[PDB]
Formats: sequence, C-alpha cells, structure tokens
Amino acid sequence: AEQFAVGEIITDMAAAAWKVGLPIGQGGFGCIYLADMNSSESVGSDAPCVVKVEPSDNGPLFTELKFYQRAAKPEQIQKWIRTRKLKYLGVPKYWGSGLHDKNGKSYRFMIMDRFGSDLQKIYEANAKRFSRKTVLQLSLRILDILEYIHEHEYVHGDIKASNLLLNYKNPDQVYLVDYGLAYRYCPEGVHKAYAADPKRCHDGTIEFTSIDAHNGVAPSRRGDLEILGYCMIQWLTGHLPWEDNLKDPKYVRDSKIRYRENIASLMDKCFPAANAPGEIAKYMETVKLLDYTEKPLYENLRDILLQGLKAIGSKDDGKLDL
Ligand SMILES: Nc1ncc(-c2cc(F)c(O)c(F)c2)cc1-c1cc(F)c(O)c(F)c1
Ligand SMILES: [Cl-]
Ligand SMILES: [Cl-]
Repeated sequence: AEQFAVGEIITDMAAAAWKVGLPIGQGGFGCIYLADMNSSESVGSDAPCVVKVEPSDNGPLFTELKFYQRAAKPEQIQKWIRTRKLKYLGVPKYWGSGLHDKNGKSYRFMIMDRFGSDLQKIYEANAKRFSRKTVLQLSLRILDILEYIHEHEYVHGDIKASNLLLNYKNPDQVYLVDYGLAYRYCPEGVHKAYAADPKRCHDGTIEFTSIDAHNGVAPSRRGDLEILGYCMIQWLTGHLPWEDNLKDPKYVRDSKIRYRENIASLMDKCFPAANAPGEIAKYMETVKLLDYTEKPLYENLRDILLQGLKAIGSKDDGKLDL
C-alpha cells in the first residue's frame, strides 16, 4: 500500500509545508522517503530531510515521536550544545509531524534530518574492525548522546552500529537513531523500580543487550553504558565471546554475568594475550560499580576514554577516521 503520491505536499501540525520524494535506503528503519520544504522544485537525491510514515496505530512511531517532541526540539538541543560546550550533539533533530489519511487508513508522519551511511555498512566494508582511535572517538560522542537522553528521562536500550548514522554532510559526526523502543526510565523524575514493566516487550539486540534486560527488568542508565561496552569490544576485535550461541539467551546472559564478575578474563578472551586496551577494562569496571537507579558520572567515563587517546599518542580532535 503506497502511503504517498510522489511529489505531493503534506502539511504538519504546525502548518509547515513539506514535499515528498522517493524512498531512501534498504528498509531497515521502516517506510521512509526523502523530503524537503515545499517549493516548485521536485525533491532531489540530496534532500536534507526524510519523512517517516507508519499507520497511526503503530506503537513504535508514536513512542519515537514522543521522544523527539520531548527531547529533540532544535532549540533545546542547541541550548545544550552551547551550555555543555559541545561541537555537536548526535541526537537527530525533530522538524515536525502530523496525520495523513490515504485510502481510508490513518497514518502518522514525522520529518527528521536526512543522514548518510550507517556505521554497520562501514564496519563490514572495513573487514569488521574499527581502529582504537575510531572506537574511542565514536564512544566519546555516544557518551554525550547518552548523557543528554538520560538527563531527558530516556534510555535507548539498543545502541549498535546499525543505529549509528553519519551526518550526511560531515562524516566526523555520528548520530544515534531509532527511538521506537526507547524507554522513559524516569518520567517526571521518578525512577522505575527494579522490575519488569508489562508495557515493555523489547529485550534489545541479544549480543549487545544489558544483563538487566536479560534479567527481564526495564532498562536503565547503567544498561545503556554496558551495551556501549559490548559494542566497543565488537568494533575493536570483530567478535564477542557469546556470538556463536545467540539462539540461547540463557547462555548469552550467563556469559555476560561471568565476564562482568571477571573483567580480566573478558580482556584475555577478546584480546591477544597481554594486549588489551586498558581504557576498555577501566570503562567496564566503572560501569560495573553502578547501581540500577544510579546516575552515572559521565565525565569520569569520558576521562577514561580520553586516557586511551593519550596512550595512543592522539587527542580528542573529533576525527572519527572512517
Ligand atoms: N534520516 C535518515 N536518513 C537516511 C537514512 C538511510 C537509511 C538507510 F538504510 C540507507 O541505506 C541510507 F542510505 C540512508 C535513514 C534515516 C533515518 C534516521 C532516523 F533517525 C530514523 O529513525 C530512521 F528510521 C531513518
Ligand atoms: Cl531541556
Ligand atoms: Cl575475523
């Protein structure tokens, strides 16, 4: 069922007018089309926006839209960038949304920034490795993103390379996308209790998800940092220890628990003997110390990663080296 007539003009709830172009990408993030401001011109291949469209009863797009409306208003992000002295913040900007009826069905749409490639494609093209420099630079910016969304009451729960997109015009700026299964862990400053949430079905992506998620409890801040930990190892080494048994969640959980209890054994497993990046172990030890409701010391985690850059003779110059 086609959701749009190509070239049609759609008007959002703020009465801003947009024009719809052709589909973009290999289907990973649902029904998405290139989009631009309304004009006499057709929407081109270099369009600065995309429009996401789903049935109005689609739960994930409603969840995602609420996240973007609450936490990703352009001015709200810019104010944080200024006050925290960032070069940029990799939370996509929300440009508008509305309702669209076609063929007796109701759809919701949302206009967002258009991005370039996802990191998973680039990773695979680099024979499933990123350099230590790249991993550290990615992770510093992901820590900025996680701090910002956690301070706005949300956790992501599904950090991974396929959910990391580059700025279309700047390949040193990485953005975290896909908030359809994001979780509001602290609505109005009240932290969710250590417990399953019946409203949440999602467990994350099995190879990267947190021990909390494996235990059936709602995701919290420590879980997001743990996920990033597993991503860093995957990116550095091409592997995780539990990757041959991902059809058995009990196995995956058991391995993660054992490797949290003995982080030195994780470093021995994942890295060549005596050749483990010390910042990765220190990062994991720091995350291990977090309680379920505890606010992370994000600057301490970034300082740990910055020691890694110093150790390889570099600095945080914002260069992803992709
Ligand atoms: N804004 C975007 N721009 C380009 C792509 C894209 C995807 C591909 F899979 C691909 O191959 C490609 F070239 C481009 C995806 C998004 C996008 C961003 C989000 F934040 C989402 O939540 C989302 F669903 C989609
Ligand atoms: Cl705010
Ligand atoms: Cl390999």
